[PDB]
Amino acid sequence: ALFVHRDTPENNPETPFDFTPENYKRIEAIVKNYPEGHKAAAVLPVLDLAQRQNGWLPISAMNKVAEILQVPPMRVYEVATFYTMYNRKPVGKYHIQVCTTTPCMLRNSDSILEAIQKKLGIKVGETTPDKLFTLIEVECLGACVNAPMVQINDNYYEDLTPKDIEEIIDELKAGKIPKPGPRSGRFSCEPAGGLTSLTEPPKGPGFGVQAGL
Amino acid sequence: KKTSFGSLKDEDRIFTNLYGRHDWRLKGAQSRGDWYKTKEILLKGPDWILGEVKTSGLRGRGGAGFPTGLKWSFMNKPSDGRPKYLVVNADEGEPGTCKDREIIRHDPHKLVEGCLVGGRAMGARAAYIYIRGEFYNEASNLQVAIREAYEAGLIGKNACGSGYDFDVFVVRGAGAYICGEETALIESIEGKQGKPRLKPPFPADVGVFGCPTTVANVETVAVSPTICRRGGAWFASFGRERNSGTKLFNISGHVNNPCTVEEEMSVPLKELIEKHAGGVTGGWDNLLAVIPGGSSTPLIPKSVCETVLMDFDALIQAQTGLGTAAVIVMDRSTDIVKAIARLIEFYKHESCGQCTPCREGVDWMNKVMARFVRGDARPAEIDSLWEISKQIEGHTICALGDGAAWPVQGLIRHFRPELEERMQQFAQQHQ
Amino acid sequence: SGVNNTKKWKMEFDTRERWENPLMGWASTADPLSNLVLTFSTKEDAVAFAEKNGWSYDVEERKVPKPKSKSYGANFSWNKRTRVSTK
Ligand SMILES: Cc1cc2nc3c(=O)[nH]c(=O)nc-3n(C[C@H](O)[C@H](O)[C@H](O)COP(=O)(O)O)c2cc1C
Ligand code: SF4
Ligand code: FES
Repeated sequence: ALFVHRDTPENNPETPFDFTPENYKRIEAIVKNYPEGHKAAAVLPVLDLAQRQNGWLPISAMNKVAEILQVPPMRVYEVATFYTMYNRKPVGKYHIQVCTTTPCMLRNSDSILEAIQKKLGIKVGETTPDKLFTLIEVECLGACVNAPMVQINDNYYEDLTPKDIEEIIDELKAGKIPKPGPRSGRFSCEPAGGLTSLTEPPKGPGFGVQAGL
Repeated sequence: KKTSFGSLKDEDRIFTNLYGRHDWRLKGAQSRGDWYKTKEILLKGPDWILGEVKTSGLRGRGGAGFPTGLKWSFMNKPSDGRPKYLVVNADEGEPGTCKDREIIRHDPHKLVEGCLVGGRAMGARAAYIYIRGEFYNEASNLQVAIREAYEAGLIGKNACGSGYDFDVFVVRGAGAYICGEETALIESIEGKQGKPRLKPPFPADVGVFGCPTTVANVETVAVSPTICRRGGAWFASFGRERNSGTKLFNISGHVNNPCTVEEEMSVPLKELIEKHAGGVTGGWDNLLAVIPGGSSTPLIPKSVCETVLMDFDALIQAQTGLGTAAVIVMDRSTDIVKAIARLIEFYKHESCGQCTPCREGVDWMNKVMARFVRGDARPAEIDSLWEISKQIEGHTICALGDGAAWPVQGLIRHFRPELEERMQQFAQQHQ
Repeated sequence: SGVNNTKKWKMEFDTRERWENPLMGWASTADPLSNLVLTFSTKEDAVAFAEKNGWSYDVEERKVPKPKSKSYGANFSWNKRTRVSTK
């Protein structure tokens, strides 16, 4: 949790990184989304791309993005250390992120944190010896009505209970892909035990349209 | 006039695929009435569209609640040579708020159509949809929905066949609540730290890439096509005067059935919780406090919750605000000081650090509130914390500073005896 | 940044030899005027005082900071170099 860089044998400007040819084509499309003369707007998406290819951001990757976009390296470092989704240390294969802000706290997200810690034998902020799971607390993930919820890599797992989360870790260790979403009865954000709205057939085109178009 | 509000009907609900029970891709969206007579709306001109939005009484759904037709009309002016843009705020970062998430993934074509309709009103050439980076799957749904519209001629060159060129770009965030702030969002698009800008200049003059920009919430833009189709008067027939239309509500916390639901504005808070959320856990009598509009709004105790309505003007009178309309319910088992202390901890982790009162003050408030949770303080410190919050409020660059102060003030305003009691317990234990 | 010490005119005299005291190394002087500094409201007041006391003098014209054109908006220019890369 430090915001200074000290070169180490596995993280220095000579650490091998470079985009694959497939990613170099994705980068071209990213840059075309912005006006000519404002290529620096691509810093966030291109940095994220480097992390998706590599899993984390060595300083060499930051320099590579700076070189590609012709942006001073410090301006890339500033972005990398501001946004919390960028990993400047290697993380596990599965980055478990437990929301602990108040709405999730009110639904016993602490029990979810306990279940993950007891099952994995690690503490918040640590990685397992096998380097499969890294566990952190995060702020509201925009799924508060489905609390308690966690994010693992790109997926949300919601309305959790200590049992449900323990199963998901079993599925990940075994190599399977657990389907995202609520683990209770419901499918998304509707009230449990039956809809209280949107029960009628949706109205079709042209319904209630004002005269004169 | 109408005197009671609520009991909205499905016939009059804008977001009809709120629960993902129907197809979210273009075929489903069209059958539900999206993209219908979009060409007619575009050929009626910006002044007609802004008038429809002006007459609808729509107010910003992002939190500030600023009237939308007036705000969008700031772009209604001759071009000086720069391009014009509509930035759509899909950051959805306010704790308790998840309404924009359902719109993006289940009704993406309403947002995409809203981008074009609102973009036409402002004369914008494209819309950038800034969606928080943690919504990867929702962002992929939106790009799929955007691809279908491009392939149907509904956007891009000669959009809908109106002779109007409009692009819809999706750009993802990288983890920062402060990038929901309008100007901090713009700096993020430009590839900088998400730090807000001072105003003036206002974004309608100098915005993204230094160009005229309007930042609109996802919900504000997603309802815009329907208001144009069904008319502003239809939308204005809902909710109290100046508090018009249908609102998305998130009821979370200590309810039986936490959910997102669309309900008429000015619905009573009590009715909303009982009707849709199944009521407070342990009975309505087990209610302690409610945060009515997301974490930034001050809480209210059970007594106020009894009769308060859910709209901008009603909640201002209760010394709070509608905010994002995210209702966080706390029953009597809650450690209220701990619950509010966790929100101040959230603002501490989300402050961009740019400006002094929030960079230093919020962290100071967090350190004090942590001691209040344990009672390791003195009663005189309560008035000191109130004064500190007033030194943050109204002195910072952006409204995150105000949003950190208000929860603290709400706790002190309604639960001061609880704070003093905890200090009494701590003092007598170490006595 | 404070400018409160640039309000008044000063008259000082030419610096003369200081040497090290053999016993202690302190700074010795034989110039009785080494610490004499007078304050005047205007340049004319200072010159008049110097003339009547018989001192030759040099007058240096007051330096006033140039008036600058500041604009927060320029930091985000669409097409100018004043666009800042960081805040
Ligand atoms: C700290 C902070 C976070 C914000 N987050 C969001 C957000 O996630 N979504 C949003 O629409 N508005 C957010 N806002 C409000 C925006 O600054 C802005 O008022 C709003 O996006 C304008 O859109 P509207 O007029 O349609 O409501 C936030 C404001 C602050 C101060
Ligand atoms: S109030 Fe906080 S988040 Fe807003 S600009 Fe100041 S330091 Fe940044
Ligand atoms: S409080 Fe956890 S998702 Fe919002």
